[PDB]
Amino acid sequence: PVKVCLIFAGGTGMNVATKLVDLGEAVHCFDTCDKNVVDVHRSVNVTLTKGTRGNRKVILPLVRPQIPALMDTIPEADFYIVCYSLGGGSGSVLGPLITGQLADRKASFVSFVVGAMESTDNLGNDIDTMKTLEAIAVNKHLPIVVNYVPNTQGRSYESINDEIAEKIRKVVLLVNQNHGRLDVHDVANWVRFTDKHNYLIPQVCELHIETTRKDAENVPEAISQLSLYLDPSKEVAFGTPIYRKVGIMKVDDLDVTDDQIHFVINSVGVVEIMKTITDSKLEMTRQQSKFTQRNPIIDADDNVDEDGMVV
Ligand SMILES: Nc1nc2c(ncn2[C@@H]2O[C@H](COP(=O)(O)OP(=O)(O)O)[C@@H](O)[C@H]2O)c(=O)[nH]1
Ligand SMILES: [Mg+2]
Repeated sequence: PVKVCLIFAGGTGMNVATKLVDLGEAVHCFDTCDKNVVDVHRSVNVTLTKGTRGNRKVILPLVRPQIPALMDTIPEADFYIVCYSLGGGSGSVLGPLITGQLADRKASFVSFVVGAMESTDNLGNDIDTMKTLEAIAVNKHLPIVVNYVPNTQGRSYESINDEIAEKIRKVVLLVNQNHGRLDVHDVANWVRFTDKHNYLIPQVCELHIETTRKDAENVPEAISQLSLYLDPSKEVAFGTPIYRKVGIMKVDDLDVTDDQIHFVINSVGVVEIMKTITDSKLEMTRQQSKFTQRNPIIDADDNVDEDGMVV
C-alpha cells in the first residue's frame, strides 16, 4: 500500500487538484466530462466516466454501475483524502460513492467538501449530499470525517481552493509516517474512532485543523484529537477528547510547515452547518415564491394557429 491516496471528484475537485499536481501518482481525479481538465493534470491520474457528457438524481444511475471500474484504478493505501463540492451534480455523486467503497475497504480517510452557495440548486444539493454522508456513516457504521468549507459570499473560488490545498498538505504531512511516536494504527484509530469506542455513534463529523493550542481547545465537544509538535517541550495534554495522540515532527522534514498542528474531530457543529444551509435556501425560496409575473398578452379571442402565429 502507498502512504496516502488523494481522490478528487467533479469540477471543484479537479480545480483543487491543479494545486497539488506535485504529488503526482498519488493523486486520482474523477469527473463525468472534461470541462475542468487542464494541461497540468497530465501529471496526475484522470478518469472520466462513460456516457455522461448539475442534477445528482440524473447522474447517479449513469455512474453507479461504473464505480467498481473506478475503484480498480485506486491503489490500496494506508490513508485516503477525498475532495469535492457538495453542491454540484458530479462531485457530490462520485465523491460519496467512492467514499462508500473506501468504507468497505475498512479504510482510514478524511474528506474536504465545499458548501456551494450560488443558488437554491447548490443549497439543495449541499443538503442532500450531507445527508448522503450521514446515511453512509450509519450504513457502514463508520465516522465520515469532513473538513467543511463554505463558499462565503465575496470570496473567490481561487482563494477557497488555495485554503483547501494547504489543509490537504497538512493532512499529507500528518500521515507521512515519519513522526516520532505516531503509528499507522494511531492514525487509523483517530479517524475510525468508533472501532474501539463502540459506545459512540458513527455519523458525519468535522475535521478541524488548527495551528495553535488555543484554537484547538476552542473546538466544541472534541471527540478525537491528534497533535503534531516540532518542539517536544511545547506538548500540552489539553482539551477533553475521548481519544488523544501526539506525534513529534522532525526539523529536517522539509514538509514541516508549522511548529504545531492539531487535527481535532467533533460532530456537534454539523447541526449548525445544516441549519445555515437550510435557512439560506429557505430565504432564497421565499424570494422565488414571492416573485410575480404579468398576466398574458394573449386571450381566448385571439386566433392562434398550430405554430403560434396570430395573423
Ligand atoms: N470552492 C470552489 N467552489 C466551486 C468551484 N467551482 C464551482 N464551485 C461551486 O461549486 C458548485 C459545483 O460546481 P462543480 O464542483 O464544478 O460541480 P460538479 O462538477 O457537478 O461536481 C458550483 O455551482 C459553485 O457554486 C471551485 O473551484 N472552488
Ligand atoms: Mg462539472
